[PDB]
Amino acid sequence: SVSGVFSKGRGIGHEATTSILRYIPRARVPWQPSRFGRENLTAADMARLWSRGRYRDGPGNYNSGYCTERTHVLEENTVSIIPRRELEKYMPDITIGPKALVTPVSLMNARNGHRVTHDLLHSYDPHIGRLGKPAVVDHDNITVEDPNRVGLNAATLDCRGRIYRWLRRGPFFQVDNYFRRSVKLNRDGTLPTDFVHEAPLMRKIIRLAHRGHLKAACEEYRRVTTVPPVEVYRALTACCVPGAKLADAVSIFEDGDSKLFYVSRD
Amino acid sequence: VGYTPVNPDTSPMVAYSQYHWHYNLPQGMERPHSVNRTFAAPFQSNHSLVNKYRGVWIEFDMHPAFSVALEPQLRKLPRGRTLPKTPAEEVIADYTALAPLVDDEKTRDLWLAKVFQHCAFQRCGGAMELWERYCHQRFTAEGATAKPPLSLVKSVLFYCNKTDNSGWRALFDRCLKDGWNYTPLFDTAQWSFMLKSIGRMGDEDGVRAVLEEMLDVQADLDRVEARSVVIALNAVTNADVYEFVKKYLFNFGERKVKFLRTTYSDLRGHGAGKLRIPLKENDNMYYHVCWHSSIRSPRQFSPRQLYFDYTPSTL
Amino acid sequence: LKIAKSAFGFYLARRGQRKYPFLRRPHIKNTHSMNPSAPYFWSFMTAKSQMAFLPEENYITGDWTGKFFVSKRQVYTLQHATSGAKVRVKSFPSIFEFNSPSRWNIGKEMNTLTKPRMDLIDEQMLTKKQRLDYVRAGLLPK
Amino acid sequence: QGAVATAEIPAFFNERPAWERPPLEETLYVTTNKERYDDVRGGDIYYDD
Amino acid sequence: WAKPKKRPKVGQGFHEKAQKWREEYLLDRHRALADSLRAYVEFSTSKRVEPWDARFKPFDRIEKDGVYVLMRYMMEEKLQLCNYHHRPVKRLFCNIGLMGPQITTKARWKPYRFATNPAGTSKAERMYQRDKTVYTHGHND
RNA sequence: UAUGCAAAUAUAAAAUUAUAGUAAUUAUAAAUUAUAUUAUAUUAUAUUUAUUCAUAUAAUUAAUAGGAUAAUAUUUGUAGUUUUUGAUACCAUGAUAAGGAUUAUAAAUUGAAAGUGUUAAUAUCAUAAUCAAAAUUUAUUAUUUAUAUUAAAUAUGUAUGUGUAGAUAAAAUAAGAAAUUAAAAAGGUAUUGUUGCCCACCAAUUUUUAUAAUAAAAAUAACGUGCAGUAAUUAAUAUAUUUAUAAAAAUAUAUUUUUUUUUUUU
Ligand SMILES: O=c1ccn([C@@H]2O[C@H](COP(=O)(O)OP(=O)(O)OP(=O)(O)O)[C@@H](O)[C@H]2O)c(=O)[nH]1
Ligand SMILES: [Mg+2]
Ligand SMILES: [Mg+2]
Ligand SMILES: [Mg+2]
Ligand SMILES: [Mg+2]
Ligand SMILES: [Mg+2]
Ligand SMILES: [Mg+2]
Ligand SMILES: [Mg+2]
Ligand SMILES: [Mg+2]
Ligand SMILES: [Mg+2]
Ligand SMILES: [Mg+2]
Ligand SMILES: [Mg+2]
Repeated sequence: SVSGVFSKGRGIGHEATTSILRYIPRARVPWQPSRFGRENLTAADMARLWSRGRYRDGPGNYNSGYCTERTHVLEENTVSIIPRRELEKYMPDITIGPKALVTPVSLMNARNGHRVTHDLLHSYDPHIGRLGKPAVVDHDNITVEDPNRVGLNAATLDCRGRIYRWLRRGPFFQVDNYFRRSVKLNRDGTLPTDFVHEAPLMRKIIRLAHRGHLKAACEEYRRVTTVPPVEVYRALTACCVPGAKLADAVSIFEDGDSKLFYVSRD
Repeated sequence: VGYTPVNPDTSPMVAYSQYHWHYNLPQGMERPHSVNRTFAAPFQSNHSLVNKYRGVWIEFDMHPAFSVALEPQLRKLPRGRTLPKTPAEEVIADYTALAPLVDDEKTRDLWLAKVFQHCAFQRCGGAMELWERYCHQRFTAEGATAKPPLSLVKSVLFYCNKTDNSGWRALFDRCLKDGWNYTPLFDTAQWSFMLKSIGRMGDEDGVRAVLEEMLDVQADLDRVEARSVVIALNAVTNADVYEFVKKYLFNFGERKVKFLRTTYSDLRGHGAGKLRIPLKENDNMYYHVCWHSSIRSPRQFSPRQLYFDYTPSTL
Repeated sequence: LKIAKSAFGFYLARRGQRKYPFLRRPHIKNTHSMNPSAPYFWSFMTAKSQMAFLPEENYITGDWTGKFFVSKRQVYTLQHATSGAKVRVKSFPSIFEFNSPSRWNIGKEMNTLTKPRMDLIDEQMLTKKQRLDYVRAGLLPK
Repeated sequence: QGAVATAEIPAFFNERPAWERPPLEETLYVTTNKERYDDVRGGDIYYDD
Repeated sequence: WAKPKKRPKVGQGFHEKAQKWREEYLLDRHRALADSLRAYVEFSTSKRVEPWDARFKPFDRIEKDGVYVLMRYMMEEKLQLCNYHHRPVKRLFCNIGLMGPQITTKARWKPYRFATNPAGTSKAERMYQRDKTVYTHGHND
């Protein structure tokens, strides 16, 4: 007498809060009190639901190549899959691996706000790709499988309000959220300014500004992903002094003010 | 007519009907609207402010004479928004060496405040001696009249808060009305750190004193960070202080209260890792927090859940 | 549609014999894809330049468990013959297989080596009426 | 007569002149505009209590 | 709008029948293609009838005079080299320039399918006598 | 085709049927039902050009969350599974098409309401939806016909046969066509009316009796044959004689409860 879609489900948040919390009545949606969302799905069920819902390229469909079934039936005729190792013999294998799915931050405005070339859209906001936890995008680890479930899936359960949410986004959404989720003032009162991976760049900018190449230094300034230290701006404006260029000095300082946390107020 | 409602802006048959303006009438503006002028709403972002200092500002007033002279020693200390990584032992050794050479009370004390701050950031425990070695004699000992520079007080207090310490209770008490009266001049950050440390070491009575003081001095309650208030109210197991904390819990705002419940529920929850020292289980307090929250927020009507068991009587 | 040959037979109307703008018909069915040309052999239904690279489908793009049929636009390569591996294409009823390798295939698409409309007609998929009509056309014997 | 157009405008444009209505109504009369609970077959569904 | 009637099942052993039919259809298509390429190149190399129409001028004129003179002594080697295919014939006549502007305007050439007949063709029936088993697009002898 | 026999509508009567006990009535006439060659109320159909007509596929529709030049919220990172069932492949009302037949020329339109897949109250079998490169059977479609002929998304290999069967298509509008015709007279056993009603035989039964192949008469709702009747597919009605699966049919007379066609000495 009981027909369900899934056999079992799980809770969003754990014992410490729940065991006490249950004593306070929560107001459920009046028309549809019982909520079963995609955050309530189990491991298997979620895996399956994230496979389906992407037309061809998506892992769920059988000929996408990510199919783990060893046999598939086309109209009463059973077909046995060809293993990839054998598929390689007549069809050369070119795989760059993960890194070819990610463009640098530079291109992001050209790409309309994305670093990610994957099948699903990837939002840099917390709430669209949110499962139980807030979504975070690994720029190293991106796979076709998408373990973290951060991508925007077209057909999955509960996708609708998310898709709407995406189409409702502000003009700078992608860019702004990428910028604020990373790059924030330290709990100490210390600037984010010092980061290992970007340091040689800042060294190059300063060293270039000191020999008086302003344009070169700026062309490298463009490539900077993180807030540059005060020394950078000191070097750039000090380079700006001899040739009398005022406008460029002012725009430098104006770039450091209120945009970048006032690194340039010094 | 359908399951899709006519959107009344686009549809002429709405627009041009007798209950709205037809196109042959003269198309002017009907009535003016001043909304933003009559009642104005103050700005509170749902996101916290981006550029705020977020720490304790130690107020460096030094004369621009010694501030040149002491530069080689000072450079190792914190300036504005800059936190040099120099080992604490070295800085304390420098002050211990040179400071008696300089004659000013103000300069030496400002210097010392900076030393305390620098040590509070690295959490070195051997700083407190500098309080007992120089300052204790003229400020906290045996009713000495001298009144300490505010920078110094704030700095030492922040040190006691960062490095968990009992000594704070003697300083705090000196700063009330009858004493130095530095209490109204504290940053919101100061109160946050204070409540956090105090809640960690687990003094219900320290907490009650401090909240009393904050309420009286008109600190900014809702802008006191949630983490610290939750930790502080977590440590409270005593019946009287518990009563005080209900009655005090009403002193917050609607939003603040909801995110107190949320912060609390995250902190013994998934976000248990967010803390350096894990919390201690307080069930009654956490519960009463979620209860206060459920009370102050607006009520939604869920008739099926309320009246689920109801039955009519012909009595 | 009259008979539902697929899912879409429920959704779609034929709308008589109806004209579409040039070279846009909703459902691409290339009946002409295999259409013998000796002189035009390299220019017909193939790459507009000989200097172009092979399509996406001549290469393994990612880590694959494996596939059932390779897409029909994948060009036949000398290795397709030599390696002696399964080469499958999705045609109707089920799948077409390159079984009997030849060098005359090389450098054309299997879009071109697979006859879309076969002269072999099963009578088991036909209604009695349909069989009658095909008899009218002088296709089926009777 | 019947309605050609309808617009929401403040009531101080047309409201019964000060000498027609009873004296200060804000102070001496407690008035709530409310809806009839019963089904009304004709007339207005909002009455002034 | 009638509810579409469902399509009957596929059939049995039909998958093998179809695999087989297409397979050997291709193995046949190989000899089709080979034969047709032979026929095409063979056509390309072999001689053809004269592409011009002798019913108009500058061609009707006696083969001892006018254009033909220009053809015999100056152009002959070139015309015989390209086997009188109408495209290079017309192009050579363009490049000889001693006719110059007239090649397209005044002069007149046999229609495509007639100009394609083998040298020594007598009767028009020769258009429909060419092999029909070969795919050259009327480009075979 | 009036030498045998042979009274018989031209009205003396008291509700229909029925041999004078059967059923509860019957009969009836003018409402209503689109085409029968009328004068030009003021102008024309008898010209032109056409006809080889095909195309659909690889399943998850359920919610809100704001960031630089803003007087300070980590609200950085906002975490309470699980009691409902229709638009589905499936029964599940509505609503807009196509379709030339008599309001005309002046300051002027040659496209109509009578409903053609997708739309709003009947629920109780199922995920069937394009994001490429794909499988002809469907009444409802104007294709290039002999000087020169495949380069950018991939783009149609088949049918030369005396402009040739039957049968079909379009047009009187910035084009060019010119004289043959059409308006007025009509019936209903039905009663939103011909997809209407009825007629006999052919079984059971019910009931009265004046028992003739097989009694008669009256109620009656099966089955099977037809198609008798409503000017009704050779008009009907009455008598007469004949004929016979069944209504009925043939002939002889009278007759309209049938519709009309009309020379005041040519
Ligand atoms: O409200 C917040 C949010 C985040 N954090 C972040 O959590 C880390 C550890 O969280 P804790 O808040 O437990 O460490 P702490 O009190 O010793 O840190 P201080 O305030 O003394 O610096 C902190 O060092 C900071 O990175 C907070 O301290 N408070
Ligand atoms: Mg779908
Ligand atoms: Mg309809
Ligand atoms: Mg009897
Ligand atoms: Mg009887
Ligand atoms: Mg009769
Ligand atoms: Mg009859
Ligand atoms: Mg009759
Ligand atoms: Mg009769
Ligand atoms: Mg008779
Ligand atoms: Mg009879
Ligand atoms: Mg009779």
